[PDB]
Formats: sequence, structure tokens, C-alpha cells
Amino acid sequence: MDVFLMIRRHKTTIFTDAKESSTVFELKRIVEGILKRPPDEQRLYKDDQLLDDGKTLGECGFTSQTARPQAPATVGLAFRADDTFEALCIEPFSSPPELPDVMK
Amino acid sequence: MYVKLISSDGHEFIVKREHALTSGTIKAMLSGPNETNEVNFREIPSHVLSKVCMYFTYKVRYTNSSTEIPEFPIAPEIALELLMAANFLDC
Amino acid sequence: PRPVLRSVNSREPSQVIFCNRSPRVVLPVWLNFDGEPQPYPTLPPGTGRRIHSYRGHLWLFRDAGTHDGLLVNQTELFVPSLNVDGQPIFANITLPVYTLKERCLQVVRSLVKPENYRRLDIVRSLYEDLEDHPNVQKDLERLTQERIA
Ligand SMILES: CC(=O)NCc1cc(-c2cn3c(n2)CCC3)ccc1OCCOCCOCCC(=O)N[C@H](C(=O)N1C[C@H](O)C[C@H]1C(=O)NCc1ccc(-c2scnc2C)cc1)C(C)(C)C
Repeated sequence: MDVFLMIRRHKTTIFTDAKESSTVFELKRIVEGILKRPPDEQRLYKDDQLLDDGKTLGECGFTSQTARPQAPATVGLAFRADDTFEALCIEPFSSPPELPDVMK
Repeated sequence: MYVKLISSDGHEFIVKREHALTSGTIKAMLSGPNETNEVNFREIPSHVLSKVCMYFTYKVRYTNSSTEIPEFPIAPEIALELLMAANFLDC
Repeated sequence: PRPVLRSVNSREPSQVIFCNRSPRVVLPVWLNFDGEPQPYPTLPPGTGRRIHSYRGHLWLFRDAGTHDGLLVNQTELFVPSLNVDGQPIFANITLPVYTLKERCLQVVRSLVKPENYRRLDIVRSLYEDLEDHPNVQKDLERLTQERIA
């Protein structure tokens, strides 16, 4: 029941897998190991939807079919740092150039 | 365990070392002249390097598997830049 | 004189099911008794057909449009054996895990006429790579040299 994710914040992106049976809290611990900030200092989002820690990834809508190796599902991430949490801000990737005429 | 791959436009992709070591070029860049866990790609923009990281996940998952293998999708708009990247990374 | 990769002319029937477990239109290719590749009717994605074949006959499978290589039971070649019970031999045809480079070539080849390869703004060596289309006869030579070692 493996699920493939892109955890994104600002211009940072983490590629990682996880179980459907694994929880949002267990995902925060994985983020902690990488980005060195504890679970209480991070929020996880699903298109601007605050995910509950106790809920499973499957319950949040991160199914295997929806979150594939070739097309991972996005998880928003926002940190506290100052006092309150910062607003979610996923910086989009660069735009491709115009398709060459020969490829049209 | 993990490494950081940085695009030309400043996007940071954090990926399992094992996955990134799919690329022989990346292996050499990590070893360096003094090793490092970060690599900068001065000619690979974010929309390309993101696709490359997705391919690493794909390759590692579906190699040596009985389960049916889906296509690796490539939009026409990205194909040419991705080919250039793939040529350089040798994966 | 006598190619290593050839069908043997046994006259021992073998019922086979070609099962297309790929998103490609599949071309079945039969190697005749002199090891020459012989095309057969194509299989659309999501389809399978029960086929009359023989023991010791050699098959491989390609994308019908592009001649990209496909796997059959996780290998390149397929050889029907004797039907145990009344069971047909399954030949499950699947995508390989293409390198990223090869997969990019496949997509570029599909969008660009061969005559316009040289109009693309890329290094000369990538032109040569594009022009080196997946070839049945070349893959046989490769498999033949590997067979000895
Ligand atoms: C063609 C011809 O006439 N040549 C024969 C011949 C000539 C001479 C000769 C010399 N000189 C001359 N003539 C003139 C002067 C000098 C000498 C010998 C000679 O014969 C060679 C000896 O071979 C005997 C072979 O015995 C029969 C057993 C055998 O292997 N059958 C083969 C066969 O049936 N096959 C081969 C494969 O296993 C498959 C099967 C097939 O094609 N049919 C089923 C089929 C249909 C559809 C699908 C699909 S694929 C997706 N969808 C569908 C529906 C798949 C399979 C073939 C018919 C292709 C040979």
C-alpha cells in the first residue's frame, strides 16, 4: 500500500514514499529527520487543507492510484519559527519554453 | 540516506542517496574534487529536474518486479530539455 | 550459416496466449527456421489472443509503431513448451523499465520527422542517438553474442 509523495515548501521539495496505513504524524517525523524541525513546528496541507495528525494518509486521500512513483501527490508544508505558523507557499516550477515548430 | 539536488532556478530537491545514485554523473559529483551531500545543476531548470527525480522513484520501484509496469509519461513541452538532462546524467 | 536464434522445425503444436499487459500496440515477431524475423497481426492494449504455435519456436514482441523492445515473461525471447494438462502457455507482454534517455528519445521520435532531427537545437551526438532507431535485427545480434557468454 505504498504511496509516493512530494513534500513541498517555498523552493524545497522532498521525494519520499509512505504507507496508506501510516499517519500524518509519522510523516512529520520523516520530515523532522530531514529538515531538522519537530512535528509541533510543522503543518501539512492537501491543497490548502490542514491535515489532522491522527488521520492516515489513505483517509487524507493519498491512495496508491492517486500517488504514483511517476506522478507523486503533493503535500504542502509550512513552518512556525516566529510565533504563529507561516502561510502555505509552494513556489511553482519553471515554465517550459515554446514547443519548437518541428515538434508541432 | 538523503542528498540535495539544486536546479538552475534555485529549487532544492531532497532525494534518497540510493535513488540519486541511479545517475553515474551524480555519483561522481557527490564524490567531488572533499565529498558533499548537495549538488548544483547550472543548466537543468526545476520543471526538468523534478521529472528526473520522479524517474529515480520509478526506476527503483519497478526494476525487478512482477507487478505490471506503467509508462513513464513525458509531456511534449518538456521532452527535449529532459533528453538533454538525461544525456548529461546518463540514466 | 545456422543462426543461434532460430525457431526449430518441430511439428509439435503448442497453444499459446499472447497477453498484452502494456499500453503499446504490440507486434508479435516470429523468428523463422533461418532466424529471420516475421511480423504477425498486432495486439491492441488490454487485449489477449489464443494462438496456434509450436514447441521450440522463438518469439519476440515490439511496439508496432516504433519497434521499441518489449519484454515477454520478464525476458526478451519467448519459446512455447508442451501444454501441461489443457493449459495454454501464457506470454505476458510488458513494458521494460526504459532508461530516461531512451524514453526521451521515444517521445522526441514520435513528435519529429527523421528529416527534421537536425533542426533541433541539440548536440550532434543526440542527433545520432535519435537516428539510431530500435532495430529487431540489431537486438538479435546483441542477444546472440550474449548467448555465448
Ligand atoms: C511457405 C512455403 O511454401 N514454404 C515451405 C517450404 C518450401 C520449400 C522449398 C524449397 N524450394 C522450394 N520450396 C522451391 C524450390 C526450392 C521447402 C520446405 C518448405 O517448408 C519448410 C518446412 O517447414 C514445415 C513447417 O511445418 C508446419 C509447422 C509450422 O512451423 N508452421 C508455422 C506456423 O503455423 N506458425 C509459426 C508460429 O509458430 C505461428 C504459426 C502461424 O503462423 N499460425 C498461427 C498464428 C496465426 C495468427 C497469430 C496471431 S498473432 C496476433 N493475433 C493473431 C491472430 C499467431 C499465430 C508456419 C506455417 C509459419 C511455417
